[PDB]
Amino acid sequence: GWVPVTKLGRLVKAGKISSIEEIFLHSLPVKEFQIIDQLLPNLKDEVMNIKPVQKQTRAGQRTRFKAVVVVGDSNGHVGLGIKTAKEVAGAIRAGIIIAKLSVIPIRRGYWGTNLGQPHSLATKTSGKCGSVSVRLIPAPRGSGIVASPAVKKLMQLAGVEDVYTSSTGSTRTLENTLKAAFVAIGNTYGFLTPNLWEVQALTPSPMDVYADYATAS
RNA sequence: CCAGGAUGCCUAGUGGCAGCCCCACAAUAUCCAGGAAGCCCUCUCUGCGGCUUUUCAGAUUAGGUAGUCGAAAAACCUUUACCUGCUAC
Repeated sequence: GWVPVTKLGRLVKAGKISSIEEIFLHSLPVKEFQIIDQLLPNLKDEVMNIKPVQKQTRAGQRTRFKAVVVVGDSNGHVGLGIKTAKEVAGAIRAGIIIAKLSVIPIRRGYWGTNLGQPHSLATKTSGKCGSVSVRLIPAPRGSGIVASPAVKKLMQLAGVEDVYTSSTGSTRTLENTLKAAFVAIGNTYGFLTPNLWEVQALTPSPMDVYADYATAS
């Protein structure tokens, strides 16, 4: 049971978009969820927490469940998904889906000197959500994920192997903290370096190129 | 709770089948505006609700606190107010 809406989805189904890298390059929206799955088979989905959450009513209260989910692998991709529904499993599923939709790349750079493969962040990057500022400072090697538990988990999911944090403001608003972390991660690709001064060609997108295969008949 | 005594226009009425034969409408004042039962009240013929109580309890309820109700001897004519009770795959 597949069947896509979204030109992009159709393209993916056809098999002309190879990896999510291309998508990232052409900042293409992924409203459908299955595409991500197709691209990346190694999605580890981990539920961070579930707040019960209550609207107050003329009689009693409306218990729903704000399930927070973090999704990753070890390649340099993460997703953060928040949903609040009444059935818990359903809510969790929704959260997972959201995370998948989000899934966003991470620029993993070098501590200091290249030598081996990169598993820290490139630059000192930070995020913000409400009153949580998660600041991720790049570590040295072997020094680990120095972070709040949730944050650490997120880092692990991403495939950041070593990193320092400085989570400030009310970190115990766990969801908020997670969001902040995600934002910070995103900011990695966005922070210009002297490595990317050099000018790129601007490639044509798959949406432009494979336009006949995309869209309905 | 009470009633009219008389200075008077009253007026021998006007209406509706006046006709005597019933209906309704028309006669200022009134001088008194006065009498009877009840009348602020205090001792009696010396009443039944107080005085404490001690016994308990009915209970009052979701639980409890403080009061209140019921059966036994001594002068005097409310069953309510208020505290304390519950959470994820």
